[PDB]
Amino acid sequence: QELGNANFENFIGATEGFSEIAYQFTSHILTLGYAVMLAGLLYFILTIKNVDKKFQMSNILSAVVMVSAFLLLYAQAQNWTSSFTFNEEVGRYFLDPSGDLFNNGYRYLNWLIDVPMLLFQILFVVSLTTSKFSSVRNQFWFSGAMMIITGYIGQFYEVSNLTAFLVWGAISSAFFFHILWVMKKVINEGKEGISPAGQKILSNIWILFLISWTLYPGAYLMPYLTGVDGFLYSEDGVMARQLVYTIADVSSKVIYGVLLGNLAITLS
Amino acid sequence: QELGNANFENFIGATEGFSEIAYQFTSHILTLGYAVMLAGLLYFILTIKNVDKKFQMSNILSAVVMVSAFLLLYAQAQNWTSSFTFNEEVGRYFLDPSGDLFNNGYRYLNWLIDVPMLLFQILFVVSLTTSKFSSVRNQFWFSGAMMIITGYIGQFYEVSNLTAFLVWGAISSAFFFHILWVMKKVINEGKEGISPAGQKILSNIWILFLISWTLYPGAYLMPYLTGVDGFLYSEDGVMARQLVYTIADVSSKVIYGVLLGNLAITLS
Amino acid sequence: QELGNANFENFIGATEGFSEIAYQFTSHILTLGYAVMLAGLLYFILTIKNVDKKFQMSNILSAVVMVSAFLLLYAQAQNWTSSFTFNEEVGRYFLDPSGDLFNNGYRYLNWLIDVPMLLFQILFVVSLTTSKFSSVRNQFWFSGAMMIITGYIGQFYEVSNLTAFLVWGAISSAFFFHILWVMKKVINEGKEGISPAGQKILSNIWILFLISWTLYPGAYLMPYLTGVDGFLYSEDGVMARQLVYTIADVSSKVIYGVLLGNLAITLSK
Amino acid sequence: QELGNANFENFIGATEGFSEIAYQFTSHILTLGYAVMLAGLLYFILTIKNVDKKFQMSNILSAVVMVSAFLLLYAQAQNWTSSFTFNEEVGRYFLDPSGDLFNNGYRYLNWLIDVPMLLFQILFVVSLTTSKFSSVRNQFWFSGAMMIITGYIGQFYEVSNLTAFLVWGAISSAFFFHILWVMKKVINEGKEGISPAGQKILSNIWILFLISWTLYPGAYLMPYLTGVDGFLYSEDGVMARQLVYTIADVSSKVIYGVLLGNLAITLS
Amino acid sequence: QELGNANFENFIGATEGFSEIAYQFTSHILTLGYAVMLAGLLYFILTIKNVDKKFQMSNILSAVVMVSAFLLLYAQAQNWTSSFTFNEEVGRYFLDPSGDLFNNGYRYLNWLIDVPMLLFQILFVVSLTTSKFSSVRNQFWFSGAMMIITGYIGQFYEVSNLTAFLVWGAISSAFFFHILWVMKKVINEGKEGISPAGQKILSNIWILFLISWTLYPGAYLMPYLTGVDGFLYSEDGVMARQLVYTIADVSSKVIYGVLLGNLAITLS
Ligand SMILES: CCCCCCCC/C=C/CCCCCCCC(=O)O
Ligand SMILES: CCCCCCCCCCCCCCCCCCCC
Ligand code: NA
Ligand code: NA
Ligand code: NA
Ligand code: NA
Ligand code: NA
Repeated sequence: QELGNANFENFIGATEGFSEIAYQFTSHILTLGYAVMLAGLLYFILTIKNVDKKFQMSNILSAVVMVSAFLLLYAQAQNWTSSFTFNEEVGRYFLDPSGDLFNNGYRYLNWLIDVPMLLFQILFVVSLTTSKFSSVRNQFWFSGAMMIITGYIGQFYEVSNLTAFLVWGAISSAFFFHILWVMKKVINEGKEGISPAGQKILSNIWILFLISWTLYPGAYLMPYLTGVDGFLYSEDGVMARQLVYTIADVSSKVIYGVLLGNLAITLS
Repeated sequence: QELGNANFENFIGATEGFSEIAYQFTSHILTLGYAVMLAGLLYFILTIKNVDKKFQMSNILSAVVMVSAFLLLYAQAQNWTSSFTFNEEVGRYFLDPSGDLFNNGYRYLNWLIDVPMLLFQILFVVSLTTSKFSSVRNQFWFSGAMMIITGYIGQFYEVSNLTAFLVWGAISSAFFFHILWVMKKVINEGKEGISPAGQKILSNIWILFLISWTLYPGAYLMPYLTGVDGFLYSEDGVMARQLVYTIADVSSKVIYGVLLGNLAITLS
Repeated sequence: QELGNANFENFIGATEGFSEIAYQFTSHILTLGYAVMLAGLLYFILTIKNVDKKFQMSNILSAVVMVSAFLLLYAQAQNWTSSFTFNEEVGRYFLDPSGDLFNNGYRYLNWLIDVPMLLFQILFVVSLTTSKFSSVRNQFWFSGAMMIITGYIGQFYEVSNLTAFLVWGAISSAFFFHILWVMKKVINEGKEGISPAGQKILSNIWILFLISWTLYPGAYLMPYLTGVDGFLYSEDGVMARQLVYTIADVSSKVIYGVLLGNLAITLSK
Repeated sequence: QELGNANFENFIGATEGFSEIAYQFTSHILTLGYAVMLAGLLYFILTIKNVDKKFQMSNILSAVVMVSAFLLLYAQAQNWTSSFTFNEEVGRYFLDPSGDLFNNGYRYLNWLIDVPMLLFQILFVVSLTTSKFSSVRNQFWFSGAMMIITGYIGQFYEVSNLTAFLVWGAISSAFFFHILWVMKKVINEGKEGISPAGQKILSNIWILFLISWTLYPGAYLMPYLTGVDGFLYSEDGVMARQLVYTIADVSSKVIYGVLLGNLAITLS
Repeated sequence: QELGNANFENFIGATEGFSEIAYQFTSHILTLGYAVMLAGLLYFILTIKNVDKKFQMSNILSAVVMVSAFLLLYAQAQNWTSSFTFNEEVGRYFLDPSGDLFNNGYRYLNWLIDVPMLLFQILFVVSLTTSKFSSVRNQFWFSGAMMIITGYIGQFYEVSNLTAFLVWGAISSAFFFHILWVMKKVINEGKEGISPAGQKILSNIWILFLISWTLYPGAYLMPYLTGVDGFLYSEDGVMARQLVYTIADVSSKVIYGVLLGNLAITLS
């Protein structure tokens, strides 16, 4: 069977197949994913009037991200269930090519919305002391775009060409480190001239940002984190990857948005 | 045939099949389920301005839960109809593997939204006395998560491994008892310093909470409540399980939310 | 072919099949059905601020009913088209078992929302005199639930067991008569102490309620209203049943809601 | 092949089939149709507060019509694509019976919403002089209903029985002429006691009403407007019918609604 | 195989087929497309109260365009996935005629909404000096309609008849040049008598308009921009065409709308 430049989920699905637990769990975690985003959308719209006019752009950009996340995770949930079909003889779900191959790439291109907006929205709550608003925004947007596009190219080769996969991943990581650098500056300048309560929240935001954003490259490498022919190059790795994505999505978008809202309230 | 770690609905559907009444009833009760949640969503949004600003977070969290419940029950209703197909020769609906196996697990993972939010929202209406807000919240959220996750693991073995099914269920019950304990404290502290009218409503809320939340473990054990090869290990048990879930869902989310709203009005 | 405890639509569909007119008409009337409910939802939300705060719960409960009706009629419309497939050799639509058997039961269980809310909402516009609010509400809700549940059980036997069908229908009718009784009291007490304009509207509401609610038991008996092998035990009866349901749904929910809104306006300052 | 009392689209689709242009164009025009209605819905809701309270019922009834039109045109667009399937051997789309026969009847029954509401809404903007509000409303609603129902019956026989088709069409036309008569009176009385600017708009509304409403009977006769076995009794007539419907739908509902709104602003 | 007057995507899909990257990328870019439009819809509605009453029509028309774009790009995304199916023997996606042929024509007919509204909305923010409002509007609407209709006819022949394709394209370009002419005048008159800030934004709007609108004819010619049997007459050209459309859609509708909103704020 010829799959070409396809994600490893298809190789596991085409050879070993997926147990009821592996298939159902992946279906459930992706379903919880889009449910959280639509719930978040409602929360961000309904709490818009809870902060001063100047901070409301944060709620609006959170809502924008929720729409992106909901549509993508909904599409990705349908893509999962249509790509793997139950075989009654062996009692496992195997690649059903009529449903198309499964691809994580859907997520990557929608990050062209999420990443720029998530980085932009904090600049509407915090006050910079040294750094220029337009300069920070432009660095976030340029590095964000390059990080996503290079990673998008890389993930197509996660099985067909391990070398390209790692090189593109490495280039992508360079832009990621730059984003972490600039965000650290923004957090530090943001802490200057606000109440200790506000400073505590910004500290929490930095930890959340650091861990949640790092999970994405984790999901990228997931199948190989226990090396070639490891425990994770199986249905277990498939489950782990989608679980990690869902934890990252909720943390980086919904919880991040809630914390920014709480900061906005303390500064109001 | 080989089903593996699948819910008992699939075993009944694969062997005996479902009569028109059993199949249609299950379809109708799940349809009523999601209809009630979307109707509730509209009610909670439209009555937001009927309570003082400080109580409006209760309406908002009810709305959040309604979105979760609607999406899940809608998906679960489609999963039911796609998993069982009519056999014209015998006049019964049999497992159709091309629609995937039916799994109640969808509900469990969405409880990661419902349970934490349902427990949290009462803390925006009642005033604690001796207990700390953050302490009660953290206990609810930790015990809630552990209760759900342990039960989620257990239900995959309700047929393939009765021992694992009961052990995980037992561990889950421990966390359930802790939640009941903390909620009892919250209700008692909540009754302190409010009108007898408010105290009457809180008393009703406690009864509703107790009965409605107990129905869930009831649904878990349903197939075995009349022992192995009992009256309930049949299409009758399948009907009973989904009926009990629907009664529990409407009571625990919609009716609970309405009572909290009425309490909020009394305190306004 | 073995169908069991199935609605008569499936027996006609499995034996005679449906002409283009019968199949298309049923599809069109169910489509109009859900379209009216979504349009009504928008109307009730957009006119909320046209009445005093105390009457706004009427608009809200109308909206709640519209959501229920829309979702159910939309589902029922899809169920119809998926259950009957065209046979090119004879030019008729026949039962397609892969789409599931057609069942009217979907409606019945959603009435557990509609009936209680429709009866409850009038108590937010009219003022009772000799009757207690909680007492009337409880009678409406208990009798409403029993009426629906008994009818739901009955309709599964409309072909497989005519006796069970009629017995459950009869029991259901008892609870229906009780509802009509209580509603009559509510209308009379509602007329007391309001302008003749308001009394006129309440009179219209009573007529609408009486006719529209009676259509439902009419739809129940439809296949047998011309006897066991009659004109109506055909695709004509299938068309008639869904037509009557749609007329009853629009009248009992949408038009009823509009009249209550107009009453609320007349009582408003 | 036996089709019975079916629309002529099915006869062309079953014999000649449809070229890529004919099939795609019909799909595109119906898609544009429902897109316009959802866009209009948004416009009528967002401009509600642009007119005095007394004229807002016009926006509300426009919105009601948009919901009707959107749902129907969306359904009709799906019905078209599911009823005709590509034959790779000859490169044309042929009747696919598994998708059901195509029927324009969907439109007719939804006119039971559109026609009464479109006629009613003008009575909330203009002031009658000689005529009674209730009398005009009742004539519009009775004649509207009879016009639609008689036409609905007629269109089922547009191929199977040309005589019935024309007789029902003729009876329907009688009720149409009555509506045109009453609307003319309403326009004239509406012009009395308003600014020349308002009178100009009412003049435009009358022209729009006359042309747009006449297109519907045009669509009815379309297949026979060049006689039996004419140029239009082909895929060309199929294209022309759906094009004319779309032009009529946009003009009679959306543009009509906009003009009434502009009149309401002039009178505010 | 006989395709007739079909888009070149179908010819590549029927002969060479599409690699995983080509098929997935096209699916991802179209998905990002509709996601951006629904996110934009939310942004334009939520920021309506950020500008003076007289400028709010701009937000409303942006919202109207977003509804059009969302519905069309959503439909086009579904059309793409249903028209090409994976062949497990060769590992490529081939034309699946049961899903209908793919056609870009969907976009063209929805431009009958987008183009007129995009050109109209700027006239609600800028003040004309020498030019008459009604005159400019009428020229935009007439030339817009003719540009779209002529291009719509042309694209059906992009493979079956290269001559017709180029002639209709040329006629269409004439109307395009007229639009560019009128828009240049509007921008110049708009710049007269407003703040430096306002003039800067109008300058940006003109550049964005010029580049973004030119991309559309670029997408039209895409398959032949490297001559007959060139590098772009392949799956690479298919990818490039949909990519260019998506860049043009986001720029011409969303970014254009945001800039107009920012101009409205500076003038408020
Ligand atoms: C598929 C159904 C899911 C519906 C949920 C989608 C959410 C989109 C937002 C809609 C609700 C927001 C309405 C604005 C709040 C009104 C404020 C108020 O009434 O006080
Ligand atoms: C591929 C590009 C994705 C970007 C589009 C995201 C969705 C549209 C939302 C628009 C975002 C606007 C950003 C705010 C502009 C700041 C202007 C200042 C106002 C005071
Ligand atoms: Na599957
Ligand atoms: Na089924
Ligand atoms: Na069908
Ligand atoms: Na087709
Ligand atoms: Na495909």
